[PDB]
Amino acid sequence: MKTQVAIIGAGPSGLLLGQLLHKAGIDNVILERQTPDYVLGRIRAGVLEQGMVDLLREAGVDRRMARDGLVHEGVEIAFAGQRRRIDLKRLSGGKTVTVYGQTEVTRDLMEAREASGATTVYQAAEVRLHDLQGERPYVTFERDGERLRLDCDYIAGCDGFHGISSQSIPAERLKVFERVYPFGWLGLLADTPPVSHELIYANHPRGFALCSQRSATRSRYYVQVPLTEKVEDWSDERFWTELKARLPAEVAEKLVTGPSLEKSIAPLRSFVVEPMQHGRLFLAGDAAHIVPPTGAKGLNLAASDVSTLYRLLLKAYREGRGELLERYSAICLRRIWKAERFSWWMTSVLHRFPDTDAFSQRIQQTELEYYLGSEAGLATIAENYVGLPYE
Ligand SMILES: Cc1cc2nc3c(=O)[nH]c(=O)nc-3n(C[C@H](O)[C@H](O)[C@H](O)COP(=O)(O)OP(=O)(O)OC[C@H]3O[C@@H](n4cnc5c(N)ncnc54)[C@H](O)[C@@H]3O)c2cc1C
Repeated sequence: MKTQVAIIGAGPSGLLLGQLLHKAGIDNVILERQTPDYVLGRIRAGVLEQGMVDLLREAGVDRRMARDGLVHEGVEIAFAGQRRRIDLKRLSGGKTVTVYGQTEVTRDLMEAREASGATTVYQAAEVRLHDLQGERPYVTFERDGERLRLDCDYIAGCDGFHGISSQSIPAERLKVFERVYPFGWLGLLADTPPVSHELIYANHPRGFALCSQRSATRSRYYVQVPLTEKVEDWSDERFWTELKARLPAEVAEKLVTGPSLEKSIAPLRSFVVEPMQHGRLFLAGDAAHIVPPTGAKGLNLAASDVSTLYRLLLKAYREGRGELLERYSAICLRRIWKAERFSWWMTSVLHRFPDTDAFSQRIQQTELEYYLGSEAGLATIAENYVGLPYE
């Protein structure tokens, strides 16, 4: 087996990169450890930046999104008995965000790929990368007990947070930046109409709550919980009661509840690795960095990493300008750090932290009061939320 670009992982990063490359005539093979079904079971993201939307259109997979996607022009933040709407369109200069689930985006990409006939190997076990610094790197894996070898020119590590790619860069070459938060998000997906046309982020004394959606008849809700919690200790009944407790009364009373389709706990963390490449290997998406969900940037950062990698591979293959690939990490890290700073800020002003003194509580409240009450303050939230420009 030989291909031009080997891609590890068939989550949205690998699929999006594989689609863009296939359409430009660059052959690629995607290797995925799990089954299509398993990948399709991950709920995750709900909010997309315009840059991700345009990239899906460029990859030719935007029909259903254009049809089913909900374009949002504002978001709301509730705190201390107040509800403040941030007009994203006005304050960002016409930009907006699109609500379309990650499950959907993935489904759409998996379909486009199957129809194009590009190679995809699910259940590829024991993936190992070799000769990363040579001119001929290769990937080895096993399918049906047989160990196959895949020869290629470049390898894109799009295997997420628990992937094998990042582990393949010499530890003495990497710089890891990390921060773990003392809480997670308990999410509940229900077949009910959302309580609001726009999202509502809520800072409440009992802890954070978020009212999101997937469509007009499908909702996604979250509440902040301690890392010590087990999803089995949270019945649907218990979740709805807690959620109602953390929302403004007028919002809590319009809430249509119902049984859950999905329920899980996602712990929060920030994680950056530098550089994002080694020899013929380039990391993308969660494989290289993690942001807490508060700012809705994870999938959106994978999109810009992929857009950057794709464009640099085009130059190398099409224009014989392979030296440009050395700039991969520099370009990506600039956008990554700004998104990390925003996700960190959002997380710190909206959540309840354990062991927090009186001065800090007061400062947290004042941050919200200032930023939501100043025209310049609102613009900083909005321009960051819709997403900063791609380089
Ligand atoms: C609760 C929550 C809410 C979120 N909300 C948002 C949102 O609203 N907006 C937003 O932008 N982001 C959000 N995100 C983040 C977003 O879900 C992720 O950043 C995105 O899933 C990452 O895409 P990826 O392709 O890099 O990785 P993944 O989705 O993790 O896929 C990586 C793939 O690699 C495969 N793999 C793993 N190891 C191997 C191996 N050894 N060999 C082969 N394959 C392997 C995996 O099975 C997986 O299929 C949210 C995340 C969560 C958890």
